[PDB]
Amino acid sequence: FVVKELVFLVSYVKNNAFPQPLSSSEEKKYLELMAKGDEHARNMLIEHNLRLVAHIVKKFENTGEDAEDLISIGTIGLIKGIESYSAGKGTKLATYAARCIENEILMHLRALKKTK
Amino acid sequence: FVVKELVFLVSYVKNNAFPQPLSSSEEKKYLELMAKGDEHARNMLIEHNLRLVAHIVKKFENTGEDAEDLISIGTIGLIKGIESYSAGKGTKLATYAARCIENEILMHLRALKKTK
Amino acid sequence: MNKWLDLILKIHVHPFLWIIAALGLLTGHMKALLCLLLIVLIHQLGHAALAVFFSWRIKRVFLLPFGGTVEVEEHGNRPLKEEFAVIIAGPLQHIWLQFAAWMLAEVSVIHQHTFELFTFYNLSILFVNLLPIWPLDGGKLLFLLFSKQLPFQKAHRLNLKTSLCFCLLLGCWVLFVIPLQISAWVLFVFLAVSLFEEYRQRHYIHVRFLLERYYGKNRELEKLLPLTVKAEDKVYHVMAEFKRGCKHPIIIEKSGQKLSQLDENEVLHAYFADKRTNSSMEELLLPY
Amino acid sequence: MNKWLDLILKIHVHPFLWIIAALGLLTGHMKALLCLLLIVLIHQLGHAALAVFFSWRIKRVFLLPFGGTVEVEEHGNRPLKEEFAVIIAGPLQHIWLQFAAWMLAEVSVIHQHTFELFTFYNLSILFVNLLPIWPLDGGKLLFLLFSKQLPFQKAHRLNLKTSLCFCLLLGCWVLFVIPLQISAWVLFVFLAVSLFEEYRQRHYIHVRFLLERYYGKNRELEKLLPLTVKAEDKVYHVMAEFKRGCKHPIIIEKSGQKLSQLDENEVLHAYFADKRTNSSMEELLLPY
Ligand SMILES: CCCCCCCCCCC(CCCCCCCCCC)(CO[C@H]1O[C@@H](CO)[C@H](O[C@@H]2O[C@@H](CO)[C@H](O)[C@@H](O)[C@@H]2O)[C@@H](O)[C@@H]1O)CO[C@H]1O[C@@H](CO)[C@H](O[C@@H]2O[C@@H](CO)[C@H](O)[C@@H](O)[C@@H]2O)[C@@H](O)[C@H]1O
Ligand SMILES: CCCCCCCCCCC(CCCCCCCCCC)(CO[C@H]1O[C@@H](CO)[C@H](O[C@@H]2O[C@@H](CO)[C@H](O)[C@@H](O)[C@@H]2O)[C@@H](O)[C@@H]1O)CO[C@H]1O[C@@H](CO)[C@H](O[C@@H]2O[C@@H](CO)[C@H](O)[C@@H](O)[C@@H]2O)[C@@H](O)[C@H]1O
Ligand SMILES: CCCCCCCCCCCCCCCC(=O)OC[C@H](COP(=O)(O)OCCN)OC(=O)CCCCCCCCCCCCCCC
Repeated sequence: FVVKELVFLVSYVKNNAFPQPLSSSEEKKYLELMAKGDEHARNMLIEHNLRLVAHIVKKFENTGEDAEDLISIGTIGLIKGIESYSAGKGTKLATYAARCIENEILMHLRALKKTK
Repeated sequence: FVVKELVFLVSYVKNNAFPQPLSSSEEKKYLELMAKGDEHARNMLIEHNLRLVAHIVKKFENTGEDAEDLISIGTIGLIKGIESYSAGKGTKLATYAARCIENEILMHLRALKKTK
Repeated sequence: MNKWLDLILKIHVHPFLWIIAALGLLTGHMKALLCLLLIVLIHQLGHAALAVFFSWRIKRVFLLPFGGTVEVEEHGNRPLKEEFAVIIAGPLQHIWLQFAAWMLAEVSVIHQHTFELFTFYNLSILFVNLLPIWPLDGGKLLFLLFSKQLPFQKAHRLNLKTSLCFCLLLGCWVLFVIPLQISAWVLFVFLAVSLFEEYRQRHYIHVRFLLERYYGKNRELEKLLPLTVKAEDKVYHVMAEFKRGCKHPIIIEKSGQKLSQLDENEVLHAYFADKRTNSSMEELLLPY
Repeated sequence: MNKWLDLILKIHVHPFLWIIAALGLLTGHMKALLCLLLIVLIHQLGHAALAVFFSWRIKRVFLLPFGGTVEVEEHGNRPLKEEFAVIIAGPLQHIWLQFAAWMLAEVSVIHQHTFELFTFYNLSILFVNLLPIWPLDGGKLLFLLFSKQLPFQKAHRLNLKTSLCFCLLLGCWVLFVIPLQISAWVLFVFLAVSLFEEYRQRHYIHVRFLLERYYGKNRELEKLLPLTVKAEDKVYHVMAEFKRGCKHPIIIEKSGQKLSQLDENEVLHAYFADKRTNSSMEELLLPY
């Protein structure tokens, strides 16, 4: 019938899982509100800065463990890093967060080695 | 019979209103020519830098002021600044012209406010 | 809403679309291209306009070669009401386009061929962007219906399974009937690739949902639904069965007998803040 | 011998034109692309030859997908003759092109249908390049005709209004009567965009005109035109009536009484150098 002469088109909303990194101004105001005190700022910052967990887990393969536990350790270490962040150390926030995530993964690996 | 076979196309001249910025080498020659005594050099120097008038006047808009007076004072300020510019100090002419026109428009606005 | 104007002036276009337009301009297919572009642009603009109303983090509206795409940023961290409202922004939009086409045909601005062509293309795109697939609005309605009486993780698992089954059915139908019409093949490839992507991103989606739940702000507090669980599993296995937009008073069963009632706040805070992510749930009765 | 070298090595082409040309070469349309390219190039060089002869300041000879442009930096900068000798040189190369064609094809060098197509496209371009719409070519001739008997502001307003009304007529004819004809829609869009851009800068042209008027030193003095105004008129209003290429002595009228004639250069110098503006003729009559 009409199947011979047809065109198929797509119009959908694509939901990203990892938001793009945020520039200095908005993260500066988010940290200012952090100093004022607000949990929504924490939620927004951790949401926008979740890509580092993905990078660390991707480069930390060949270990033989699961994925859910690694992601949970990554995100809890990220939370620990953000709540302990200080602007006087003299280094980028991303590098400090990556160091914290690596430290937490190493702690988990040492704990697993001790248990095993 | 004839329509649906015409290729309209255009061929015009596109008379612009904003000349290109002058180079970094012809400026010294133009300044020397003006120093020895010339007027076409002054015309070319005050016509090449007309976009600054637009740049500052656009910032001062939405203040209940007509464009005629704003542009008139802007051009007057630019001609006053170029008329009394000294190259001994050493600074890009754009910043000097911008400061001159901004000061002139601020003075005119203050005078108008004092009149009211 | 000047963000509407910002988005409409921030509409990207894929480079292959220019080549398609060039091929369609020297051959004589401008009417079909204009109709399809108009329909897709109206769909995308309606979606973006209704999404801006709820103040989401819209990135950009761009036209890839074989359709359109709105880059919504928030995935699985909102009450289902606005999600269900925004998804229906396009299936409830072709109606007024059809009405306008009818009026223009009646006033005789357009003759009696372009009207049929436009109606055919409109009622084809409406029925194509409704199939029970993920993506396409069919999935973003069936999955929302699923997430009303089922846990989020189970709902997502069953949604992706059904999407895979229906995609395989469509692929088999296309291979059996039409061995041509490249549009079907490119649609199938797109469906497979996107299904793989949202199969791979499930862990991060779930973690995002859980973290958003923990940092809640009492978003339209709905009725409380209990949760009876034995005290012999892992805490990550008891937090999994969380419904959408509901606060759960956790009831624990010690050897088949009720022991204590705990709110989600204390257990989830002990899981995240107190770093007891891999110990147990039983010792959370007496943390100190 | 050296001036035209940069004009030769300053040709810029839009990438979309490259894509269109490549696809037209691919899909049969080879006999048509060369004709249009040759006509457009000849017309553009005809425009540029007179401009470079008058020692103007050109920028770039572009090639849009729908035509060609030769951007110059002289608006209100040169007298009527200088602009006319360049504008008329556009619709004056098609004559010698037709003279060459009617002798080359008649001696039977190539074929008949090629000559027929060439003549069709050439005449179509020639009669499209003379619609009284800004900018095109006929519109600028109409603007020149107005400017010679009207004040500059009056000419620049009446020309704008006439171009606007003709643009609306063309848009109505294209949208409501003629079939699709994408080459007409693109023409209408380009005309509307250019007209709006010209309207948005209806103010800097006047100040450029006055500024150029300030620094004319014995610029081939011409007809002296008495001008008379009242005494309470503002300085800007009396300066608004300055037609191109005319020196205007000013006669002030103090409600039936005239004090003394004032030179135009005196008033203009009072405007710019002495900054004695925002006042009436009484202030300029009695200085510091
Ligand atoms: C700066 C340089 C730019 C150069 C651009 C490309 C240059 C090539 C121009 C391409 C173009 C005009 C398009 C111009 C749009 C561009 C506007 C830009 C706007 C940018 C946004 C000129 O193409 C002409 O080339 C001539 C050479 O052969 C031919 O006419 C000569 O005439 C004889 C004498 O009378 C001679 O004796 C003889 O030799 C030739 O027959 C024809 O091919 C044609 O007239 C092709 O137009 C197209 O129109 C449409 C419907 O009209 C046609 O579609 C289909 O036609 C039927 C057949 O499929 C289908 O059944 C139908 O379904 C469909 O309708 C196309 O087919 C094509 O015709
Ligand atoms: C951002 C939007 C992007 C949209 C893209 C372009 C959208 C434009 C659609 C383009 C397209 C559909 C193909 C879609 C595939 C694209 C998939 C995209 C994947 C990207 C990777 C038009 O399809 C429709 O266009 C309509 C235009 O009028 C016409 O319908 C009519 O309209 C009114 C007039 O009568 C009436 O009222 C109405 O009753 C009619 O029905 C018909 O042409 C047709 O119905 C292509 O046409 C296709 O069909 C035929 C030609 O006929 C071609 O067959 C060829 O024939 C020989 C001659 O070469 C070849 O020798 C042969 O080999 C080959 O078999 C196909 O090959 C293909 O050309
Ligand atoms: C933003 C767009 C407007 C809202 C969308 C509503 C949907 C429009 C439905 C009309 C039929 C489908 C049209 C698809 C193209 C087509 O196929 O046009 C084909 C017809 C050809 O007419 P004919 O050859 O049959 O005439 C036969 C003569 N004997 O040209 C049209 O009629 C175009 C006129 C209607 C288009 C809307 C005009 C809007 C005016 C204001 C502009 C605002 C921005 C517009 C941006 C383009």
